[PDB]
Amino acid sequence: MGSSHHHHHHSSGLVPRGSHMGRMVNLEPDMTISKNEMVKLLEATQYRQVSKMTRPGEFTVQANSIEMIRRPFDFPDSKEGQVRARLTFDGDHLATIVNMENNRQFGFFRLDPR
Repeated sequence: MGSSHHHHHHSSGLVPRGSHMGRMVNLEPDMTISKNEMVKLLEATQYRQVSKMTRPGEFTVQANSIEMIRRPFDFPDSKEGQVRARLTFDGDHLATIVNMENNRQFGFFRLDPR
């Protein structure tokens, strides 16, 4: 058990408010994204937010960004080494991504949804 955030009140009959799944992965700065869009990124890095992360298959969603560590994934379209990426929101919408190792700018971080 690590970073166990409780208070999971399921919306039994989520008719109002609208659809809120969001599941979207294509990291491309100046995109309008959420923990719920990147959620898939997070399901992709197969992780859940941490106070602090560093291992393959993590991320952090806390303040202005959704960070991440690409665990080795065996996808035909995506199979590489680990990367710490900084998905920084202009508040509501992702503005930039930064390679947290070099602190260089992104503008492409592509995942393979699943």
